[PDB]
Amino acid sequence: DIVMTQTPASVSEPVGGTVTIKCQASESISNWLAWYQQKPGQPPKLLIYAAFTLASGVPSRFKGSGSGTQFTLTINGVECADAATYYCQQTYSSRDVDNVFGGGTEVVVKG
Amino acid sequence: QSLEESGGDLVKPGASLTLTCTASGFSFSSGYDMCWVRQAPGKGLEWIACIGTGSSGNIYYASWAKGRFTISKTSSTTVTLQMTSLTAADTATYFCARDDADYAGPDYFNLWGPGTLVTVSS
Amino acid sequence: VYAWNRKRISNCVADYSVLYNLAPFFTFKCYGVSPTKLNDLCFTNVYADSFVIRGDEVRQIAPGQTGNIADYNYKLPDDFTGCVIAWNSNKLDSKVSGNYNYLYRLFRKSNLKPFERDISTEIYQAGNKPCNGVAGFNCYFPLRSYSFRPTYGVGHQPYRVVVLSFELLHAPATVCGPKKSTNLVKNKCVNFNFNGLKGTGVLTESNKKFLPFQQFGRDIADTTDAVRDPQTLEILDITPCSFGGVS
Amino acid sequence: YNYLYRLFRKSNLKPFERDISTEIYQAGNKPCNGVAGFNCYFPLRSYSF
Amino acid sequence: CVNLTTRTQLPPAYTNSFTRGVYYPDKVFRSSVLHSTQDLFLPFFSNVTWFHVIKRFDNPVLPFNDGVYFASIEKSNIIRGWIFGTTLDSKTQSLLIVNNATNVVIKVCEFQFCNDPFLDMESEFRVYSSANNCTFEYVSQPFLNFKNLREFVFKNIDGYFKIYSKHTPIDLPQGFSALEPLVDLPIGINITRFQTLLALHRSGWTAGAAAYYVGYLQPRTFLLKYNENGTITDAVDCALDPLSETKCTLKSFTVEKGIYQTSNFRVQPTESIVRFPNITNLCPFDEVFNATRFAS
Ligand SMILES: *[C@@H]1O[C@H](CO)[C@@H](O)[C@H](O)[C@H]1NC(C)=O
Ligand SMILES: *[C@@H]1O[C@H](CO)[C@@H](O)[C@H](O)[C@H]1NC(C)=O
Ligand SMILES: *[C@@H]1O[C@H](CO)[C@@H](O)[C@H](O)[C@H]1NC(C)=O
Ligand SMILES: *[C@@H]1O[C@H](CO)[C@@H](O)[C@H](O)[C@H]1NC(C)=O
Repeated sequence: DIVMTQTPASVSEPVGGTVTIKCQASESISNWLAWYQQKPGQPPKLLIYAAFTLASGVPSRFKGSGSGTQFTLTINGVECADAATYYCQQTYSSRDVDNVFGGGTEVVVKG
Repeated sequence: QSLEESGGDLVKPGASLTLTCTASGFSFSSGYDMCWVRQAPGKGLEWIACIGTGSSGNIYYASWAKGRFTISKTSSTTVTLQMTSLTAADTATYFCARDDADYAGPDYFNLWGPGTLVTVSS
Repeated sequence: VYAWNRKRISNCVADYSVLYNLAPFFTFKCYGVSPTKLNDLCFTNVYADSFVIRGDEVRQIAPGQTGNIADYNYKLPDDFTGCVIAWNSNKLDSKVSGNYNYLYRLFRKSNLKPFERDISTEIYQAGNKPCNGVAGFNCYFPLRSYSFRPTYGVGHQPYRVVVLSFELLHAPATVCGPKKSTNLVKNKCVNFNFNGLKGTGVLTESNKKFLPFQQFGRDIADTTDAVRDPQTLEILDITPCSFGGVS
Repeated sequence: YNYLYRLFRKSNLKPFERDISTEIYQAGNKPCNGVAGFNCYFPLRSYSF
Repeated sequence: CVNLTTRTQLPPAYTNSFTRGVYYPDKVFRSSVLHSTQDLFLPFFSNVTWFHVIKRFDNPVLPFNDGVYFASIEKSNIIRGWIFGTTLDSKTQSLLIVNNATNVVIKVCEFQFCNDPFLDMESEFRVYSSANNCTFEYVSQPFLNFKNLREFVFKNIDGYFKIYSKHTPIDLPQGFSALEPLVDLPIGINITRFQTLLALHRSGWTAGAAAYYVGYLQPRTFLLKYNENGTITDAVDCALDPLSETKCTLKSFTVEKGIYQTSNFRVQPTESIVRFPNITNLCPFDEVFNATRFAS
């Protein structure tokens, strides 16, 4: 029922630069959304659950903005170690859904 | 806690395999949910099917995983996934997602297991 | 409640008898229409608004009511038409760890206009020095998270509230209610009423073959003499019952 | 606070009828059984001028 | 969206309406009786706009007025659908009807129409670019030597979109054929303009021999004759010529020899003459406003 897209597919900002990834849903999912980041050869970990609350063990730079249909993750700073792929999950209605997870968006940090 | 996977090996097309997710240090409680996900070698994550660890299993399936896959709980710390008629595109890396809320579906996943790789060849 | 969902209902018949098993322990106190006669009623516009608020905050969903939910989360217009439904959901929206996933707007520059939604996550400035992205003193996050406490009374428990707004034109109607039907009786003097067409006569089999779009049947006297049954597509003759003067 | 008006009643009064009953109003599913808890309210309310 | 620059500019062709533009006004049943009704009807023997398509590419945007009569001499089903709206962009919600190879597509949505909407074996649909806020959708059975005559009447009263259709095998031929009411749409948007939709064969692109006619409805009074079956067979315009007016007054199709009174002749005034005196009672506002010093 709910189809979710993640854009842009590829991003590249300087180490002191800022990059933002927005997650859009076909219809409104209110507050139900999560952010996941995986390193190569490693399962992803939860970053921003409920689209605003920060996770445990994660730097404060990870955050969340927007609600309803459009959700944006703003990166205030990278340190050449956060270059990975970010996914967003709908976690709202999974009765008949092809995939709760959103599209892939890898981050490239040019140090 | 760990959710190390099992049952991953080379499989012929149009066959069946048994992947086992085993919990360590905890049992499959009713108040908290478990789910199953897999990751293709080249693209992002996907959800296929999973069941709740409660008294009444609220089993939930994906659109593209409607009937090919079968998941059931065999013990309090052992859950298995069965798929049949495996095709060339079914190769991926399978993970055992651990949910945090029992809202009849995959909610926020706080813990994942190391995962297993399942591939197809002839 | 701050990011309340909005739903459109139209082109369908509304059955209100189902809303006892799906929503037990519900309160149907509402405004603008008699709750009982909603079954035989037609609505042209229907809006559905659903969210979760605390038990002490359920009273705030009323026209002309002020409060935390009203001013900053969901404001109702003074001339609100439509009804609200609220039922307890402790068995569903309560967690042993805590229902921390529901958030509401707590700090806001001004009271919300009726039927408005605010999803802003900017840091609220309650002092003189600008926050500049810092959430310290005099700079609080506008959204707080519900901490439902089922141990206390119903006022500290998750309440699921569904707000329905109508307009009641009952002329270009797209949402109405059932009216049921009775089995057909023929060849006798009968009080009939077909889709609001009340009349008295003898209902007999009709030989006429009027077209599929064609519904009624008129006569020279400009009165309905032929009718097609809505339940079953059949042709009936309406003939006034036998009469005459007595001398 | 000495003036009271009925707030809860099963059905509308017929013309020229007086209702003096003080029976507790059952506004929910569970019977009140004399308790004034949730969905169990006193039918008469007092004026607050 | 592909811009078409192969259009040949030409003034529109014209032809007589003859005896077309009749539809059943209601869903009631009358047989072997004459009834007179007042409704938006196409005037008899009017001059309608004729477009010819072949390298003739006629895809203009015509005003809707109070109603539109659509007819088209067709073979191989060149005409596909119609586009309805006011601004013909995403600013205002518009309407779309297309009868593709499988079904008919009914959608009302804030479309963003291509500048040159058309269709292209047919598997290339380029008639719009986006749809923003959709309200109603519907899918039903497909509607469908010159051998096909299709008549369509589109109306918009009380937020309802009425469509009347008739399929006939055969310029406009002489005859009579009433139009049944096909589908009613409870949409409730106002329509001021429209544009038809065509299909183009690609080999450049080749357009077959077909044409379509556009008529405009007007509020008139008609007298209609129902046969014993229950269908309309003949109708008489009540304001065309004095002879037909006499038939309408007598409520009969044959008028016996004699003299009859029909109506009144009145000369309509066309100017307004207001006469009032040379008002010269100017109030002392000059002293009040233009005073150099005002009071405290
Ligand atoms: C209406 O319902 C009756 C009984 O359920 C059925 O016999 C009849 O066929 C229905 N009408 C149509 C048009 O199918
Ligand atoms: C349309 O036909 C009428 C005759 O009914 C004629 O007077 C008029 O000139 C025609 N229109 C054009 C554009 O020639
Ligand atoms: C009808 O639609 C037109 C669109 O041009 C609009 O200008 C007008 O206000 C509408 N009328 C009503 C009563 O909404
Ligand atoms: C309909 O009318 C025609 C004459 O116009 C007649 O031949 C035919 O029998 C009629 N239909 C029926 C069913 O009798």
